[PDB]
Amino acid sequence: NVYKGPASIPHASAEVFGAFFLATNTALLAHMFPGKLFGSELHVRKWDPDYLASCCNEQGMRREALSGKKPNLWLLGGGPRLVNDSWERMWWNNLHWKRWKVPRTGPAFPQDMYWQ
Amino acid sequence: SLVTSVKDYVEITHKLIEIEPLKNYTEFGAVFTYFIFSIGEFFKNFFSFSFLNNIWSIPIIIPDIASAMISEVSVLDGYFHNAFTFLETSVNTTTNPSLVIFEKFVIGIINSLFLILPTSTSHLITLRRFVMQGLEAGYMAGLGTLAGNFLWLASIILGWRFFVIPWLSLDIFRYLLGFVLLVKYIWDSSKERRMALEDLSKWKIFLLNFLLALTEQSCIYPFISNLSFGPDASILEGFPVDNYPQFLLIHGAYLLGILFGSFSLLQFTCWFWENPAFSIYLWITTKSSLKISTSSYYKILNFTFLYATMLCAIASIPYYGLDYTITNPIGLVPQDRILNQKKSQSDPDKLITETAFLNLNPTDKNSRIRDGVHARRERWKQRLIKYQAFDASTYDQGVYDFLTIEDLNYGFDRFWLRRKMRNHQIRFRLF
Amino acid sequence: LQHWYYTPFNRLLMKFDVDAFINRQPKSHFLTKNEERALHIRRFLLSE
Amino acid sequence: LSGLLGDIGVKCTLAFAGTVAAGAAIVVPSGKQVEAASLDIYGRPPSQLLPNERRAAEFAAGHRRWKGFVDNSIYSWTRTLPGHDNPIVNP
Amino acid sequence: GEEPIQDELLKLLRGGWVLLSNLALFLVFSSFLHRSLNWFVQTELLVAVGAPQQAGERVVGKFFEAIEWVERNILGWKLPGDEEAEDATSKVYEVLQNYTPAEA
Amino acid sequence: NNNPQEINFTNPPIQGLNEGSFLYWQTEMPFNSYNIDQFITTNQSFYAP
Amino acid sequence: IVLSPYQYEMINYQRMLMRKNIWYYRDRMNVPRGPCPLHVVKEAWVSGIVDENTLFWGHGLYDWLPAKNIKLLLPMVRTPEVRFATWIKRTFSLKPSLNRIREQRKEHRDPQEASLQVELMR
Amino acid sequence: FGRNEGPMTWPWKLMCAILYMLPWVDVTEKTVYFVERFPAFVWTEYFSEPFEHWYNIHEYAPLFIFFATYLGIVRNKKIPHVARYHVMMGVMLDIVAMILIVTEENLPTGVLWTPWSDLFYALMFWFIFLLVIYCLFFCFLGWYCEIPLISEGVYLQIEQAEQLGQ
Amino acid sequence: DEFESDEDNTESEWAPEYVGAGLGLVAEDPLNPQYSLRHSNHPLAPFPGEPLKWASYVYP
Amino acid sequence: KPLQRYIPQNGGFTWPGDYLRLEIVEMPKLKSINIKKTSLKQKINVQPV
Amino acid sequence: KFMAPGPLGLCHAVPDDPSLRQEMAKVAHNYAAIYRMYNFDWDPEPGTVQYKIDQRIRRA
Amino acid sequence: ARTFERAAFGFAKMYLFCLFMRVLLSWFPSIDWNSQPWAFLRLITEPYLQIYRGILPPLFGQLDFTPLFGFLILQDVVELMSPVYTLGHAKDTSMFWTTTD
Ligand SMILES: CCCCCCCCCCCCCCCCCC(=O)OC[C@H](CO[C@@H]1O[C@H](CO)[C@H](O)[C@H](O)[C@H]1O)OC(=O)CCCCCCCCCCCCCCCCC
Ligand SMILES: CCCCCCCCCCCCCCCC(=O)OC[C@H](COP(=O)(O)OC[C@@H](O)CO)OC(=O)CCCCCCCCCCCCCCC
Ligand SMILES: CCCCCCCCCCCC
Ligand SMILES: CCCCCCCCCCCC
Repeated sequence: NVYKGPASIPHASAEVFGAFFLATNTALLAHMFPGKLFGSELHVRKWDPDYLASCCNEQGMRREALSGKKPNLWLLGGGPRLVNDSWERMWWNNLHWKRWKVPRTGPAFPQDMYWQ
Repeated sequence: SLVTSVKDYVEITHKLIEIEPLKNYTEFGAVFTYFIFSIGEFFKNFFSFSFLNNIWSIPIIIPDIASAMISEVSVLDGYFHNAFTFLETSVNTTTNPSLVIFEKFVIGIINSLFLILPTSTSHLITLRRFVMQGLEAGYMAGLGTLAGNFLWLASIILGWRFFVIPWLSLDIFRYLLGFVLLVKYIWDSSKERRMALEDLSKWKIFLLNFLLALTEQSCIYPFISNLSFGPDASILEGFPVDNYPQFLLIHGAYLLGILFGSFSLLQFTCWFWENPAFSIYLWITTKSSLKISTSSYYKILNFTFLYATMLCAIASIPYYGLDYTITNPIGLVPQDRILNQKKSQSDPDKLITETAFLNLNPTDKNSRIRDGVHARRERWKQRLIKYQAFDASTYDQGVYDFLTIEDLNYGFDRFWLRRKMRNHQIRFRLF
Repeated sequence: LQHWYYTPFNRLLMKFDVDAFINRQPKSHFLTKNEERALHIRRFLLSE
Repeated sequence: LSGLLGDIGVKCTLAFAGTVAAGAAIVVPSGKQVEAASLDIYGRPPSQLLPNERRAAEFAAGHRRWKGFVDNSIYSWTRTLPGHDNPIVNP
Repeated sequence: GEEPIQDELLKLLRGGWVLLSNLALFLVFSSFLHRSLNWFVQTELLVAVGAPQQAGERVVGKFFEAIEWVERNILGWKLPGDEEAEDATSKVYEVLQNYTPAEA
Repeated sequence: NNNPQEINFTNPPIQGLNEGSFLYWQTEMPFNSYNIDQFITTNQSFYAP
Repeated sequence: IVLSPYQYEMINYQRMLMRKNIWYYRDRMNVPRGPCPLHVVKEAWVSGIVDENTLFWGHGLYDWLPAKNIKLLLPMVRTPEVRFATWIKRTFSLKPSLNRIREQRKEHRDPQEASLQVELMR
Repeated sequence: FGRNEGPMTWPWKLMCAILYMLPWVDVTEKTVYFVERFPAFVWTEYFSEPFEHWYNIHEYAPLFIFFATYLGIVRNKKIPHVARYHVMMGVMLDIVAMILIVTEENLPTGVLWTPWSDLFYALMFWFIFLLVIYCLFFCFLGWYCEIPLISEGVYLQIEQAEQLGQ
Repeated sequence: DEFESDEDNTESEWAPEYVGAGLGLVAEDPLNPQYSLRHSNHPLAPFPGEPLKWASYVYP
Repeated sequence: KPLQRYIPQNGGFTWPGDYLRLEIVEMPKLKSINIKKTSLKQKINVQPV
Repeated sequence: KFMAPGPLGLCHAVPDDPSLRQEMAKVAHNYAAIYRMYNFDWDPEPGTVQYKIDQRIRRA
Repeated sequence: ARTFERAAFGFAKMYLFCLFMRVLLSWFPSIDWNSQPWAFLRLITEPYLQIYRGILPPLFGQLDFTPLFGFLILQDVVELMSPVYTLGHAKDTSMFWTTTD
């Protein structure tokens, strides 16, 4: 009965907001207690990127070696830079990728539960 | 990246001391011309297809004992030494290669079971499509997720690094793409568009799951979807071989078995969702207990699916901090020197204000106690108002001195140290 | 108030969670105080 | 389409693109790296230079061009008028 | 019935661009508020202590500093006292060349 | 030895220290020398009590 | 077993101390192996790569100790799903493969055979 | 009708965001009780300081803002409807934050001297934070965000502000 | 006044003990000789306050 | 006083080899031409080496 | 995969190198030496060190 | 008599809660006052707000703030009758001799 604005401008329902609220609260609760979600936990990813890269490099090097050629290693982040000052600058991309190992994998919140 | 370009500019400015010194780092002319150069070179590289000449692979060469750590090499009993070098994997071949090919085919067929377990977002979307939009939509969604999984698994197993490595390098783009896809799907499902399915709608359904299979999605029940009926840690690891044709045959047989098992399971599910009833969940609920109606049941089911997909969409936000999601693509390393750089030798304030919230010790000075600020009350640290008396450290990083762990995080010490939050005050709102 | 803070009826959820967490380990890993002291004595005597 | 020009964002993007184009027109060198910059700063042909040195030579040439333009075109025009009493901060 | 895919892609791009532009503008305003808090705080303290003339002088001095920058950078002619102020600060390598003894 | 010709790195390993260089890496070095700390009274008194 | 409030609070304090730990373990060649958060440890336990006899290190220790000798490391890993998955992996994947490798190669002496697979479930 | 119903432009969006920043200033004191868990939101502790200084420069600033917005903006029917809707939504969120503060002020001492209070404090932040974020996601976009138990009252109040004394 | 009317002299303020290797010491608890290292900065001192960390440092 | 911790940290605003050479430090510069009576507006503080 | 310190390692075979076998034997000996310091027997057999240790404890 | 003051303060707090509930319910016009809970609440709260309805007219004749004014006045009145020392941290007299107390 009330105006509720023009119909041309899109409107968002209340069900979407309720779903968002419940989803945020449930995500926080599931993250707090790893072992209570029906006996299981919640995982952000399926396989770690480093694991996939290592498996792919292993398979590629095996295939190249069996074919009669010197195998090559593909680096995550990029190749080297042709410089003559320092070793860190030459391999900056791969070092930059590798230096984020702990933040990329591990969760920021505490893994276990305290006070309960 | 930004930081690399800034470092290059700083190096160029340092080089020019000998020839033509600059007044300081932030001269308008030098910054302007370097910005123009950077933009022009970036666009030239983007347009000229010169990025195909990038280098991603290097050869690995084993150094001889002369150039190795000779101090580590030691001779034991005068007959052996510690320089270990075994000829990779050597295994005696089976009696007949056909037998091992058949074994690998059966193993792939068995391993294909774990790919179709309903524990991820794609399975949830397929289930919702099966429930709501009939059989064709669910079949198309299942086919799309199957195609995506098969493509990813074949790329990983066959060693196609040219696609795997660069795609895995784009750390944040893959998260943003998944977020965009999930947001679009959530809006489309919320608006509840219903009509007879055409070819274009079916291809959209296929493509949604195909693209979603290439991102990192929230998974429930781990350690079970990663199992494999073999002496490995997952289903993506290969098997030892002796030559190139045997490698190709064994891995092709494994992939073919996985594909056959997945396709058979998809066909079985397609027939099963039609056999008892198109929506047998209503009959199951009626048998279990009283049923309200059909429209209310559909409303409840739709709300449940929307809530589940919203949870799958936003489950990944608390996992990562802003240092890994914002500063990492810019070009910064963790605990970078830029964060702690001071404004000047006389001003202790940090240069970059937008990143002053990162890596703060509990003993750092409070910036809300400056004269004439009248900021928030902060009654929880009234006794320690000079410092940021709370611990929010992550990972291994953490320091403590004269502000112990027990005072910050443990028991009654933390509770007693914030006793001013529960002090009654006298206030009159009107009089 | 510190003594009242740790009273048993104010720590029920902690008790439930700790019971659930500690029941996961094998039953043979629980030890008496005398057994723990005997193990300590055995360790240092074996060191000697 | 004037509809595109109506929006503020399109106007801002066009202004930024025009400023970038003018800057590239007035500061990008051509043939002055080897002629002036490279030999002066390194005493070597640009081809033999390391990739991080060629960029420095190009930057030097561009900066010289920018200073020449800002002196011979803007500052002469704006300094033909002498110091007009040079207002200063009173407090 | 169903719109073409490119239409939906264009709509998504438009919505994302609008959202990002507005968010960027709001964040720029927030950064401006964050960076210049202490100056307003000092002006407020000067007002409160009982010297409004000092605060007015500070504001007009900021305006005149903007005018001076316009004269000095946008226009060509210099200002008196520039040479004297040019010898008040020096770069680190200049300090090492001039003041720093060779024994360190 | 990436290229067929060997490349020697100049800047990476530091082999000297001055006032500004010491000020930049003051808390990142494994040792302190008397040649720079002799210009501070307390540091000199700690070196030679 | 009847725990006193003293034990409950001590366990809570220890869980507080170790809630942010990152663990490491050693292989048969005496090489440290990977940065291991709790879920990575759980996955390695399920996959049969590590067991209760593996040498682990965490923040609160000074030396490398067997996994079962660390105070609270097994209760953290052994969620019911982890137990079920490791039982499945032991019973249906590793045990038949061990039998097959014993039958195929005579280098595994029948009188001297290890029994590590039998106790993997625990 | 003569009421304007066009889309909202960027200055109105900026004004609405600045208005939405008010309940965050009101409930920013209890951010630590939530940030102690999930440190990824630690930045939320350091974002509202200039807004805390500006909104608290005078004791009666919130009432002045409310009276200037309800009469100067919401009453006017020539301003686009979405801007008025967002202004009233921000005012109502501020009212909800005030209600939360009032119900905090009357907590019993038994709950005060137990860890439950901490949980309460965390919620007092978190819920409010969510609301603001949600509204902001529909403020930079010129759309209508509907929230249960609030939006209908806002819709009625918008038209009650109109034809006021006329 | 205990807090403000008293100050600690330079040569009489408390400091952690120095035990070196900590081998020859009188054991307050004969069963556990580590209990006597609680007042020093020995690597094996009980409960230092901050956990010992596996440092991997590369200097300039 | 908060305790300083000596942990080496990784590059920022410059490559690892160099330091900030062009940083501005407040110390007066002297002109070779003699100035009979002109305050430097900043005392040189400790005069002797 | 023979380097896995678990049941997975037993499934695979060693590369048949005597020096590698000796190295693995030495590592296993060190691991057993570490293991023996934390795990004991409830009923030790006579003629072992732990048996005499228990006898001396009871005598004390 | 401590019991008298205790009971009086409890009754005052309960009446304040009822007034706050009335203020909250003033936002929703769809509620029917014939239903038992709302009928009981309005029966309890009728006279105190009825007094202020006569005392204070609406500001413009379109918006009503009478329940809010009644709630604020009663809140101030009950604040006047608070215990002198509410304990918590108050009865500890802060720390030592203090400027505040
Ligand atoms: C060489 C270049 C390196 C520069 C790196 C730049 C990093 C900046 C990336 C942009 C980050 C946006 C934050 C800007 C907000 C300004 C607010 C402000 O300054 O607060 C500055 C405050 C810090 O506040 C300071 O804190 C100090 C602590 O000791 C003191 O208290 C100071 O008094 C106080 O000013 O920081 C924040 O509040 C950060 C808020 C971040 C909010 C999340 C944004 C969500 C949206 C993210 C989406 C991506 C945005 C685009 C990112 C890409 C940009 C290219
Ligand atoms: C949305 C993001 C972008 C997604 C786009 C998709 C990218 C997909 C890229 C790979 C798709 C295949 C392109 C062929 C890839 C291709 O042909 O390989 C080309 C590849 C190039 O060899 P090089 O040695 O130059 O490459 C080095 C790299 O391979 C790194 O190891 O050669 C081999 O790898 C030979 C492999 C043995 C021969 C394999 C033959 C068996 C073929 C089986 C056919 C399977 C079809 C499976 C489809 C699911
Ligand atoms: C240069 C030959 C044509 C392109 C070959 C496929 C490259 C795909 C790269 C995908 C990276 C995201
Ligand atoms: C039994 C003690 C009280 C339990 C509930 C207190 C916390 C309620 C949180 C509500 C936040 C709006």
